[PDB]
Amino acid sequence: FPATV
Amino acid sequence: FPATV
Amino acid sequence: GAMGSMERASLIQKAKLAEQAERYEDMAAFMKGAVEKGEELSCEERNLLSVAYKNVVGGQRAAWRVLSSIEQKSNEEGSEEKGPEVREYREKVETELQGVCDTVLGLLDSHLIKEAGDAESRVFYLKMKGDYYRYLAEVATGDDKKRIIDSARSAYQEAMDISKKEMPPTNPIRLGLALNFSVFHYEIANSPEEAISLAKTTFDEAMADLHTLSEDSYKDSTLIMQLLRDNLTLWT
Amino acid sequence: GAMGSMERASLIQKAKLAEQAERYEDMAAFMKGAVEKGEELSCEERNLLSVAYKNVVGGQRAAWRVLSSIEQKSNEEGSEEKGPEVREYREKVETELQGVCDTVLGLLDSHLIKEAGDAESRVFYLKMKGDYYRYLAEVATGDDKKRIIDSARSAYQEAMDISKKEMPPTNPIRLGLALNFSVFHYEIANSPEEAISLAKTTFDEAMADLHTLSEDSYKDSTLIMQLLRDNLTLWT
Ligand SMILES: COC[C@H]1CC[C@H]2[C@@H](C)[C@@H](O)[C@H](O[C@H]3O[C@@H]4COC(C)(C)O[C@H]4[C@H](O)[C@H]3O)C3=C(C(C)C)C[C@H](O)[C@]3(C)C[C@H]12
Ligand SMILES: COC[C@H]1CC[C@H]2[C@@H](C)[C@@H](O)[C@H](O[C@H]3O[C@@H]4COC(C)(C)O[C@H]4[C@H](O)[C@H]3O)C3=C(C(C)C)C[C@H](O)[C@]3(C)C[C@H]12
Ligand SMILES: [Mg+2]
Ligand SMILES: [Mg+2]
Ligand SMILES: [Mg+2]
Ligand SMILES: [Mg+2]
Ligand SMILES: [Mg+2]
Ligand SMILES: [Mg+2]
Repeated sequence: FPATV
Repeated sequence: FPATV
Repeated sequence: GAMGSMERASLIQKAKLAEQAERYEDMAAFMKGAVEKGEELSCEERNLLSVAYKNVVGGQRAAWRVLSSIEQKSNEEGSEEKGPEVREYREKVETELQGVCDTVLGLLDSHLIKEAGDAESRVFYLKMKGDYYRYLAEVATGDDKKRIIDSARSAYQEAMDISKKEMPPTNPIRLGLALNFSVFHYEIANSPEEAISLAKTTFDEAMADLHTLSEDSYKDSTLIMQLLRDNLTLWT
Repeated sequence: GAMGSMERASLIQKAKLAEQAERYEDMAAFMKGAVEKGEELSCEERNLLSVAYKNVVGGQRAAWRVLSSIEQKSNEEGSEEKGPEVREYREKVETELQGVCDTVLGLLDSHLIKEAGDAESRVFYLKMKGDYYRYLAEVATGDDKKRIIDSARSAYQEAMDISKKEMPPTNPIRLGLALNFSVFHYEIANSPEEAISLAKTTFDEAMADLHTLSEDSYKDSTLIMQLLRDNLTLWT
């Protein structure tokens, strides 16, 4: 999965 | 801490 | 509410203890109690709120993905029928996840967003609103997947408009909003070109603004920039 | 009980799903429901029960240790008074931990232990009884720390007596019981010499019995033997 903050 | 199972 | 009898300062203190103990459900409950005291949150308190719920729903999402994968395989050609249990348990986790998202969205709507006038707080809360509609969208299928997606988009867009007017390109909240809206485009909205364009433009404009910063401001910022680059490398 | 309407087989199936999803609280609730159906547990089901509660209480214990450490520092010379919150929150986690231990001990007493006739099941359940009294002892201070410690010792001792009569020295349940009883001696009972003696004798007698085993039986066994050796190296 792609990175989120 | 020591190991327990 | 079960936190109604506890002092606001004690709730904040205990949220920080819960964080140290990695008790994020407790952390989230303390911070909900603090929000419900009705006073605005400071910068540090907003971070406690976000960290708590991001970790709670993050675990739910990870579990949901495990179960959904098992469920999808159970529905492939040649798979033995094993009854309703996988669906039931996936539904159980999903309903719990939806409940947490609804709780966060309710705090934002009652009344964090309406009282947030400074760009930092308003963008922060609208980013959260986009984030929790995005999590609802990840599990949505029925007659409101589209309305849920548009709710996420609307919140992210309003946050973007404010962040571009009121914040420097290297502001960590502006950067994290762009990171997550770019992921929304790629993973939710079926708009990989928009996702890539947003991540690239954000990275490039942040690079050109780094010279204005102190060594410490050159930190979670360059940190979030690396996440933009990481995503771009995954996507291209 | 909230699991009273669910089939036993469905509870076991969902415990395995919960394990895969690392949802150990759910796993423990499913397995409590299964135990409360009143039938004996198979070997695999006993492992599900143990894994679920070991992970739940393991997280509680880790959090309790974090909070107790903060609390102890708050009570050192020169520490600023910050009010009752650290104690309160440590107490909250402690009470939750005690509740889980009491739940497990109740399942063992109603009626897993009394119906367990085979050495494997009886030793397994008595080891768990020792384990959960040991966890209660870790947080005990008042007029029953000593009774709690003796309850742990009594359960471990009965399990030991059976395991030595009925199980080969390399049996993984016998080995794990000895590992944990040795830790009880070192960490709870203030008996480091007994702890070392037990770990060494267990390791040596297991070594001498490895020749009787298949390649796979030479596995979690040599695995638990390494844990005995690890503890001996920590202690000497
Ligand atoms: C609603 O959108 C919140 C997003 C926008 C961007 C980011 C900033 C607020 C960022 O400023 C913030 O950082 C602070 O909070 C962090 C908590 O996590 C640890 C590892 C302890 O580091 C901390 C940092 O040191 C500290 O600056 C935070 C992060 C940094 C590490 C990029 C990730 C955390 O999700 C968050 C609290 C969240 C947010
Ligand atoms: C009440 O006291 C239970 C203790 C006694 C000793 C041990 C044995 C029952 C042991 O036989 C058992 O092992 C099985 O269950 C494991 C679960 O964890 C993983 C990593 C998935 O590996 C599995 C093994 O493959 C499988 O043999 C288990 C362990 C092995 C890895 C040593 C650790 C687990 O606490 C337990 C379920 C527990 C117990
Ligand atoms: Mg007050
Ligand atoms: Mg549903
Ligand atoms: Mg644009
Ligand atoms: Mg039935
Ligand atoms: Mg107490
Ligand atoms: Mg002896």
